[PDB]
Amino acid sequence: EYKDRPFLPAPFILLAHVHMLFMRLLRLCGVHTQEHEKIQDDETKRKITTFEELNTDKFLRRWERERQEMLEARVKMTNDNVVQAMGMMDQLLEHM
Amino acid sequence: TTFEELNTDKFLRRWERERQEMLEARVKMTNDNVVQAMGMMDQLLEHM
Amino acid sequence: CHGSDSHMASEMLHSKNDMFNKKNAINIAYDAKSLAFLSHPATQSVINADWYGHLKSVTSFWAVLFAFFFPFFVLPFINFSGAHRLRRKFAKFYSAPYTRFISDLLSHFVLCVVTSYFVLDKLEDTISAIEWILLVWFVALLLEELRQMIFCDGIAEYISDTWNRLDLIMITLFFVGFFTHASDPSNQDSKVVSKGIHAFLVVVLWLRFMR
Amino acid sequence: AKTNITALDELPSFALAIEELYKREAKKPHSHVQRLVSLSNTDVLGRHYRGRDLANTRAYNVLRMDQIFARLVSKDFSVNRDFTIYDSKYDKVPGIQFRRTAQASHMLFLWAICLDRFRMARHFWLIGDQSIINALVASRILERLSTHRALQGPHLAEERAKMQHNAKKFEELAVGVLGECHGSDSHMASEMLHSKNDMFNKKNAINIAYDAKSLAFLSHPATQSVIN
Amino acid sequence: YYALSKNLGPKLIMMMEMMKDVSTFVFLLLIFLIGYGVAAQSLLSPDEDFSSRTFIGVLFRPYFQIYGELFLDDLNSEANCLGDTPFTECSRETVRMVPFFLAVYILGSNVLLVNLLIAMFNDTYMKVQEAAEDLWRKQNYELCA
Amino acid sequence: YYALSKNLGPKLIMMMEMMKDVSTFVFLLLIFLIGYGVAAQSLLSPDEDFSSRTFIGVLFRPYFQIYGELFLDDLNSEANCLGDTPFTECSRETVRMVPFFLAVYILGSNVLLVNLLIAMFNDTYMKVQEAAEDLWRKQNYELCA
Ligand SMILES: CC(C)CCC[C@@H](C)[C@H]1CC[C@H]2[C@@H]3CC=C4C[C@@H](O)CC[C@]4(C)[C@H]3CC[C@]12C
Ligand SMILES: CC(C)CCC[C@@H](C)[C@H]1CC[C@H]2[C@@H]3CC=C4C[C@@H](O)CC[C@]4(C)[C@H]3CC[C@]12C
Ligand SMILES: CC(C)CCC[C@@H](C)[C@H]1CC[C@H]2[C@@H]3CC=C4C[C@@H](O)CC[C@]4(C)[C@H]3CC[C@]12C
Ligand SMILES: CC(C)CCC[C@@H](C)[C@H]1CC[C@H]2[C@@H]3CC=C4C[C@@H](O)CC[C@]4(C)[C@H]3CC[C@]12C
Ligand SMILES: CC(C)CCC[C@@H](C)[C@H]1CC[C@H]2[C@@H]3CC=C4C[C@@H](O)CC[C@]4(C)[C@H]3CC[C@]12C
Ligand SMILES: [Mg+2]
Ligand SMILES: [Mg+2]
Repeated sequence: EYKDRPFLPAPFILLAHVHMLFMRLLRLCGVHTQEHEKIQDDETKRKITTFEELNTDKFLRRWERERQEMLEARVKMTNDNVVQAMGMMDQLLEHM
Repeated sequence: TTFEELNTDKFLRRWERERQEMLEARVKMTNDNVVQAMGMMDQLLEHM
Repeated sequence: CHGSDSHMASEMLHSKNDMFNKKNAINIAYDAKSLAFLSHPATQSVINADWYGHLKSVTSFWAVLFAFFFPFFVLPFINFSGAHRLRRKFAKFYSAPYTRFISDLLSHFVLCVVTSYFVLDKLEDTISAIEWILLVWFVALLLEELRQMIFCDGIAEYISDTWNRLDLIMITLFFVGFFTHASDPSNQDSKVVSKGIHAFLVVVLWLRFMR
Repeated sequence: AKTNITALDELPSFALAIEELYKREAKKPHSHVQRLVSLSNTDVLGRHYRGRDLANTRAYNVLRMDQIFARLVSKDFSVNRDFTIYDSKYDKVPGIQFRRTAQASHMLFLWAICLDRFRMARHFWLIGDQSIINALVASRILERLSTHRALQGPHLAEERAKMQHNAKKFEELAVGVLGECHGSDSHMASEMLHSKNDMFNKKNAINIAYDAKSLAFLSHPATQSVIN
Repeated sequence: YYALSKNLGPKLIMMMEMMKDVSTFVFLLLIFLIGYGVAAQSLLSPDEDFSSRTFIGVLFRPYFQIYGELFLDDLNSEANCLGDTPFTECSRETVRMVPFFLAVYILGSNVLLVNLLIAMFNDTYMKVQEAAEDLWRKQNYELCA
Repeated sequence: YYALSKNLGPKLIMMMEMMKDVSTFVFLLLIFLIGYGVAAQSLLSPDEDFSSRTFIGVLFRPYFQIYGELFLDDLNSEANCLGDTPFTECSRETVRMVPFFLAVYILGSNVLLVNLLIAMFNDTYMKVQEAAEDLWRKQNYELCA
């Protein structure tokens, strides 16, 4: 809200209002000047895109690592591994 | 100086022992050991 | 992103995206009503950087207020960001949103004090000078309300805010009371009814000061 | 290269190696160490007095860093260094290997506190001596560096956070060792807390902890028992 | 000298901590007090020149009405209402809004702000009780030294 | 004889536990009460010999003003101020500070100390409710024996 609001306080904000109204009258009717802005380059855009994609991959790798270091997942992975371990003893005992 | 150094070593030994008796560390150590256990079954099955 | 490089994260949050008619990511998040994204420290850091404009973040309320009251004595002796420099420092300090917020606060505080004095002091048999000053100030406030109304994101968003509703109640109360007094300025009963309406005006004006 | 100043020339080889670790860390982009030494406003020997060739080529000597850390802790930090003991004439002395170790460990410890490498810092803290006092010093240096003018900046935020985390951890260490002492022998723990240390102009450990604003150490039952 | 005691010392540290909540209450209360005071003083005594007595009238009664001392007999006397029912049969019809304004004001201050202050005090107490004990233990050394 | 009942008995044990918080409040309140009382009694009646009435004046009004009974009409009468606005048009300009002193005092006692006591009571209640039930169960045997 205070980015777009004129600087001048309330008794003196009438000057700012008539100045903007004067500019509006000179854009619609007079047309003797125009508006200038700055457009971001493709290089800095591709740099931001590369940065965002890289950090997306980093957060997902960190997130997967954090969920695998959780207690429930570690107990579950240990449990499945012990199930695979009996499969291997069944194979060893069969060969014996 | 000798007392302070000795108690520094005692607190660190007690601290390491306390962190190894924690539930997360015990589950993690058990998990790594079960991974080492499959390595050993791979060796046993290869020899069979 | 904020963990890896804060400046690139800030640049990323400030980047205008073509898919939403050339406006930034924080604005998109606000439009999506994502409280978690807006409450994040990275987003808040970008918003605070936008708040202070081209000024150092260590500036306090009193320092900016003192610099506002004493422009030619405090601005060259501060660090931030000779017609080339003094004009540049004036355009950077006075283009900041924080300075505009402080100017609006001070303005509304004087409005409350002056209007409070006006209601407490007796009305004259004609329209007094302080009444004319308050008339100019509330038309200006009404024009400012119309200007925000036209350039916002619709009538519903404007009327959704409680402070805009409070602004409409102030302007409405002052104009009823003023026309009640101005209809018959020498009438004692008109002055009494006008002060009765203006009691409600002073209550809303101080309530509006909590913004 | 050889220098005309006798204090810099007296320094052993491992001090020059610590100076090399500081230099290589300083040459990295946006390094807080180079900015910290520039904002310190000290000379080559670390004295606050403000030629040019000596001041940049040997800007990261251990004595100057000791002075910067000395101003960072309190108004009365003064490490007494004795580099004469590393000569071959002191080999017949029994306990010399411990002091040479402890001193060396301390210098490396301070360097590891400065770069905020906690694990290596904890390891150098364990090998040397004066464990409680060094942990308090570590907590104080990290908290003061974390609120210093040299550490404000977009790239140092995570680093700053890490510093406060590490500071808290070192404070816990100081509490833990203290607790162990009070568990083993309360009278010796009281005697230890009452002992005047030369490194802080002959005053005790509780006073050091108070100067380091260590609330956890001061709130501990052993410290409170000594105060009562 | 209360700080040596294990009961009075943390409570004093707690009192200085609660001073910020008291200041917050004062800043919120100041808005209603000044608004109601200007409005009420203007309704009770219209067509009067501004003086120091006007300012004292703005400040005196609204501050002491939040502690339960209602000046309704005194307010009724100042309003020049002669009826058996209090704010009826008055010279001016505008002064009859003084109880309504008052009714809103003490609803804002006593029902809302005082109870809000109780909630802030309870929350603040639970948050900083352990810190107050730790700070008292540091002040124990300060007093000893 | 309330102690046999499952509702009244733990509450009585709780009441004796809250007596310490009440005592803490009394010790904190005593500081403001004596300070304000000596200051206020001296401002209201200067150039007077010390007597028992001076001590009663120090103690009587400051204690009962924390319960909401404001003696402002009585204080106004003792101050010899004849204006329509209460603490204006007085013989001495020093006696006009009595509402200011009072304003600070009831801000210290009612806004801060009473609400602080509410916070201590809530915390104390949550801490010792289970212990009160256990102590009531021991007192059950004591009464039976
Ligand atoms: C939405 C809120 C803030 C606005 C409330 C409306 C106020 C300003 C209006 C609405 C009705 C009005 C009252 C209507 C009738 C009378 C009787 C007249 O003999 C004196 C004025 C008096 C007492 C008016 C005072 C102002 C009044 C109270
Ligand atoms: C949201 C709030 C403002 C609600 C609005 C209610 C207000 C405007 C109402 C409530 C009580 C009302 C008053 C009640 C009685 C009388 C007496 C009558 O002879 C004149 C109007 C007058 C003095 C009224 C004016 C308007 C009044 C003050
Ligand atoms: C549950 C609670 C909130 C009920 C609300 C009570 C309100 C509606 C009541 C309480 C006291 C009342 C006021 C008491 C006295 C007067 C003076 C009289 O000449 C006009 C009406 C007026 C101004 C009343 C208006 C309504 C009022 C403000
Ligand atoms: C932190 C505290 C002490 C704030 C200090 C404010 C004190 C000093 C102020 C606030 C209100 C003041 C009083 C207000 C009005 C008058 C009447 C005047 O004819 C003589 C001075 C006298 C009696 C003032 C004395 C000073 C006073 C008591
Ligand atoms: C939000 C709250 C805390 C506002 C604070 C109210 C203070 C500033 C007000 C409330 C009551 C006031 C007092 C009421 C009456 C008098 C007597 C008068 O002859 C001098 C001023 C004096 C002594 C006032 C000083 C200011 C005062 C103490
Ligand atoms: Mg608006
Ligand atoms: Mg050691």
